[PDB]
Amino acid sequence: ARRLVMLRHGQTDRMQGQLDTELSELGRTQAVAAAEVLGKRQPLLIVSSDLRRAYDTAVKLGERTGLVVRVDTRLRETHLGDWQGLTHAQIDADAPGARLAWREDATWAPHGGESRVDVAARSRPLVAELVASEPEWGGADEPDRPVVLVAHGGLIAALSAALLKLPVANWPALGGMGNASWTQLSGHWFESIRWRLDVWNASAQVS
Amino acid sequence: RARRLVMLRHGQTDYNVGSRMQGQLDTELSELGRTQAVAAAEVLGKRQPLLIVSSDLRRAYDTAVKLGERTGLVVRVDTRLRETHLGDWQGLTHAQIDADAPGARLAWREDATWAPHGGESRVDVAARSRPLVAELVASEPEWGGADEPDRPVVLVAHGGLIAALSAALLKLPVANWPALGGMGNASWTQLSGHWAPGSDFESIRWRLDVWNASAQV
Repeated sequence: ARRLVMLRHGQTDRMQGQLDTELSELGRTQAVAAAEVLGKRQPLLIVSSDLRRAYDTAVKLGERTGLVVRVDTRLRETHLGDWQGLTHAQIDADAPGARLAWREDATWAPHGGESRVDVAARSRPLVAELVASEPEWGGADEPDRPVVLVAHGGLIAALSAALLKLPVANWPALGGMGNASWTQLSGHWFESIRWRLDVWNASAQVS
Repeated sequence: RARRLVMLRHGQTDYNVGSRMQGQLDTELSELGRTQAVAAAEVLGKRQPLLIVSSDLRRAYDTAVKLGERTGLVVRVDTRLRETHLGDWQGLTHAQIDADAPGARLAWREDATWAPHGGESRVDVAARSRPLVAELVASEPEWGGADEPDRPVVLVAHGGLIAALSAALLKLPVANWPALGGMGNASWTQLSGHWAPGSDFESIRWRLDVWNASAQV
């Protein structure tokens, strides 16, 4: 069994998407806490979104583990198109039912943005590459050491649902990840690997 | 228009039952399992539960009692929260089962309609426990109500039950129920049910908020 951990950063300084928002100082200390916790699981590898709220969180885990943090733009949050930088009120004022529809339809995207299906399509190949290129992952010697992806709430829900092979209609069953939270899937005996959900949205600040 | 439903799995059980599949066998908590119950009571108690309903099997009930003691609530017991009955596999180890019925145990995990002889499938477990949730929706107007909408109902039960009931409420097709993994010792899960006022039980849209987080925090 290959363990795959996905970590969502803490507090930041209104739709963000791929805008490059910063962690607050609280968010920075939450990254430290998350590093202390996830560091005890001894990660095999760390891959991070290039967006600083994710990357700055990953760097603390890298410092705790002595691992490099590989960066990969395929882990970027959903691009939210015209919504980016807008408040809920502003979006609701142009389309009263849009945010609701979005939440309930994994194929729906804001104008100029990505749907959950798009985000899964672009991120899923990263996981396949890792299965192919990291024989230690779930290998005989240290089978429990997890690959850690440091990313975003939208990405994590989309990619998890895709790996679990849920039908598209059921992808909205996965709620939103909180601040400094983690999720874990395990892949059991790429295409023939069967993934199951071990943990969804547990706090990473505490163990 | 959101109701929170928390499901709690107990901690470690008695040393003397070893690795046998438990199912509806009435096994007891270990000493550690008892201190884990107290830790979980502290954590879940801060959520201000509205109601606590528990399986009658001692490992769940004794855990629920600690939460009731800490919150000032009395624990309701519902036999529909019992773990899957494992039929002829109850009391047996993995090695015994695999020796007798090679390939069965692993295939069982991947088929929520399959049941060991004399036992229940995950579908059976969901079918018997889903009505409890519907009865609670119907009889507890405070649940998701105006005064304190976020106070959760807490079901204290078992891993197989929590996976089956959760999958059923989320309306996953049975072919996809094996996507939910196992619950650990002293762990919790939360679903949120979202609905339009005046709508029936089936129209409630459930979302998975948390799966298998530590309840000792």
